[PDB]
Amino acid sequence: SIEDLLARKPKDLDDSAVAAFLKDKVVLVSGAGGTIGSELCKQCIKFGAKHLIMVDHSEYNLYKINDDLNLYKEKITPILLSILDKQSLDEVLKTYKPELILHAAAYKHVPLCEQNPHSAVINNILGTKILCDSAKENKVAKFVMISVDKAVRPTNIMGCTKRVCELYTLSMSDENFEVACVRFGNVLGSSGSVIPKFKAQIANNEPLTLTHPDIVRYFMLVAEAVQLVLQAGAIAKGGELFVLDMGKPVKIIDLAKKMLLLSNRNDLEIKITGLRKGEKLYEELLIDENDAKTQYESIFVAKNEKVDLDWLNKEIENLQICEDISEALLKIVPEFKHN
Amino acid sequence: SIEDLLARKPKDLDDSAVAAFLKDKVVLVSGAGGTIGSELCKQCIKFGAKHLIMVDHSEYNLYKINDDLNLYKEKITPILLSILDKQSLDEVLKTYKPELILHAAAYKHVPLCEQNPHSAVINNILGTKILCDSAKENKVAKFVMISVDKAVRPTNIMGCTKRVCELYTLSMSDENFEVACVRFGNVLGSSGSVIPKFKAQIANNEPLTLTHPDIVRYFMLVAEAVQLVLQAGAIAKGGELFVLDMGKPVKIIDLAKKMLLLSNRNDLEIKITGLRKGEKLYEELLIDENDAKTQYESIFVAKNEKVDLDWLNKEIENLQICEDISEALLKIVPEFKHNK
Ligand SMILES: NC(=O)c1ccc[n+]([C@@H]2O[C@H](COP(=O)([O-])OP(=O)(O)OC[C@H]3O[C@@H](n4cnc5c(N)ncnc54)[C@H](O)[C@@H]3O)[C@@H](O)[C@H]2O)c1
Ligand SMILES: NC(=O)c1ccc[n+]([C@@H]2O[C@H](COP(=O)([O-])OP(=O)(O)OC[C@H]3O[C@@H](n4cnc5c(N)ncnc54)[C@H](O)[C@@H]3O)[C@@H](O)[C@H]2O)c1
Ligand SMILES: O=c1ccn([C@@H]2O[C@H](COP(=O)(O)OP(=O)(O)O)[C@@H](O)[C@H]2O)c(=O)[nH]1
Ligand SMILES: O=c1ccn([C@@H]2O[C@H](COP(=O)(O)OP(=O)(O)O)[C@@H](O)[C@H]2O)c(=O)[nH]1
Ligand code: NA
Ligand code: NA
Ligand code: NA
Ligand code: NA
Ligand code: NA
Ligand code: NA
Ligand code: NA
Ligand code: NA
Repeated sequence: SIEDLLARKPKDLDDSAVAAFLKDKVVLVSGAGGTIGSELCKQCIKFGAKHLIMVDHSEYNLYKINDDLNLYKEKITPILLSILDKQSLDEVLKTYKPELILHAAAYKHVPLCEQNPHSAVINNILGTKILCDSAKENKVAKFVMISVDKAVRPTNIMGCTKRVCELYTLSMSDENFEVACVRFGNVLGSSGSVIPKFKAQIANNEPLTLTHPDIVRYFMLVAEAVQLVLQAGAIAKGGELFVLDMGKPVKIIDLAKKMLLLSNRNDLEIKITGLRKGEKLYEELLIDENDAKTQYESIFVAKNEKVDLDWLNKEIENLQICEDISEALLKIVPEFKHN
Repeated sequence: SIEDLLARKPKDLDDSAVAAFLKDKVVLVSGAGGTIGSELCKQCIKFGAKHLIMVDHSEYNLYKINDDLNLYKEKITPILLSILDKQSLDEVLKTYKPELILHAAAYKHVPLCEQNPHSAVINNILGTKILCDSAKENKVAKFVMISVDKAVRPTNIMGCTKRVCELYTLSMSDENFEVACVRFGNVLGSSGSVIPKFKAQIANNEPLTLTHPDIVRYFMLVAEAVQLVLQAGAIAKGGELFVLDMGKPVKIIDLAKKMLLLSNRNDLEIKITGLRKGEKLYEELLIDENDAKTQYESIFVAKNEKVDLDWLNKEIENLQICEDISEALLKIVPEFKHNK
């Protein structure tokens, strides 16, 4: 498959380290039924968690991960809930008392977040704030947030919201509440992504729609990225911003041409449709020459400074009442260059 | 195919009636990316709506229906929003001023709603209240809610919530804000349903899991159910509880055996796993002998009495904080017999 070709095959996967980290923990995964969340759930079971609390607001996604894990039904609890509902979330944390939260709930589609910037702010930034605050209040030991390469020097609403989430969570970290954020690039074949789009175009005898002939993305298999996130979480002492080594990036045109070749449909045209609002031709390379190494060659630690939460809480209030979200985000993330 | 075999093929589908109802309207569909919602969206485009506002809190679902309708992108607006967010929802209604709301957003899985009764209450009852209240305040002309056979003499939290939603919306109907609810039974191949589960078990060489050898459901194709919902909305004058003729029910064991035969499997067993909490062996037959006929042989009107909205609103406030949801629902819906 195209997925096989573009896998990272990291040499530094470490099952026993992840097992030592997760063994007999109560773990709560937000966005449990999503592309990333579902793989986190599966690896929590694989690596010995005692009790998995699966939180998702999408009933089909929750249904599906719970069904996928039916052999482990006695050790999993499906919680149908938005992380925006602080009272209910608080009751869940009090009831089950997780020691680890893995936070993979967010809105991610760049065009939809450009079209719905208030909902992006609410779901991503406020959702993160509510979940992180409830975690810290309820004495959750460790909190790992999934982040993304689009958070680095962002040019779109989505990526900027994730950068605010990084600032918030990392600035919450202290001696009793250890926070890590892990940035990585595209996961092969995630929900609503380019590979399934191109497969559907081919199955329907449609030209492939390519945004720009030069566009590239970095890719990893979901199982690779997730296990590396868990390795990073295991070694985290709190306050770390981790970045994953994605390998070489992939030109999307080469992806398109390879899928046409694999399907034997080279009679199909590749049609160029144009770069979309806020879209980058090349996402930022994650690992900086001054980032710190870890014991895993695939995981580095990027610099981050805490911000004053009295400031950031005020600005988060502002984002909820302001007439121009793009301008309000720029006040928090001065490197935001909204395309 | 199995869906072909179980299609209702109603004789009284009326394309020109639906077109007359929908042409040049601004229509908002809640749950627009869902099984029912997505078909509503597709039919709104087919039958001539001017502008479709698609509201869904699930980003993938919204993405998918917006993508499916890409040839019509200039007349559709994807709104990534929970209907529980009243302030944002009011802004949408004030901005776009839909004339018709088709309400297909809910949680429907009986087992998950048994496990998460508070979220079933909030998403179904409070969501419906917020959307219905906003619609009436924003002078939406007509509001059509999707309901279900499980709302009749309910035995599970899900079905009981939908019953409360019927009571609320119908009690809000007046001379200026016309409400209809439409009950129907199972849609063939819906999200997370038995046919996809059986298909996946067969494709992965697993025994089929059957809850009980005698269990039956009523089935219709999604396009048939949705067109009849729209025909019902079209003829509604406000306050109607409509029910669809589903035809004969289907034993799930016969469904299982037919799926095995369609794939020439004689290697797979059917394993009986048991009736789940709140589950009925036979959902209620929707058409009562005293229901009123309409001009469509597939659509009838059931009796329903308005309730006092000041009382029902107090009950809804209580449902949000109470410890005893099953008991609280029974106080609102006296015919609720919770199969615990
Ligand atoms: N897919 C990728 O390629 C990729 C790569 C790197 C990082 N990420 C990041 O990981 C995160 C998730 O991505 P994904 O691909 O799994 O997306 P997804 O949409 O498949 O999964 C997210 C899950 O979170 C749930 N959810 C969203 N908002 C919620 C809320 N308020 N409460 C409860 N549940 C909620 C969704 O229903 C869904 O099941 C995003 O921030 C994304 O940017 C994704
Ligand atoms: N599927 C069937 O067989 C069937 C038959 C008859 C009636 N119904 C009823 O129709 C309704 C929808 O069923 P379905 O099969 O389409 O389910 P579904 O889960 O496929 O679709 C529901 C949609 O509503 C969305 N949604 C849910 N809560 C929301 C909220 N708060 N705000 C915005 N969006 C929200 C979901 O994301 C989803 O896309 C349910 O009440 C169900 O009982 C279903
Ligand atoms: O129909 C499509 C969809 C996506 N893309 C490109 O494929 C890459 C991956 O897009 P996807 O939606 O998978 O993920 P994103 O990088 O936006 O998170 C991006 O460079 C897109 O511009 C494309 O060329 N055609
Ligand atoms: O694995 C399954 C799932 C469902 N069912 C039965 O199939 C019918 C339809 O179930 P579905 O989940 O499709 O819809 P529901 O009727 O619960 O809305 C019901 O009688 C279920 O008990 C079954 O026998 N095995
Ligand atoms: Na090891
Ligand atoms: Na999967
Ligand atoms: Na399975
Ligand atoms: Na369980
Ligand atoms: Na401070
Ligand atoms: Na006609
Ligand atoms: Na579909
Ligand atoms: Na559009």
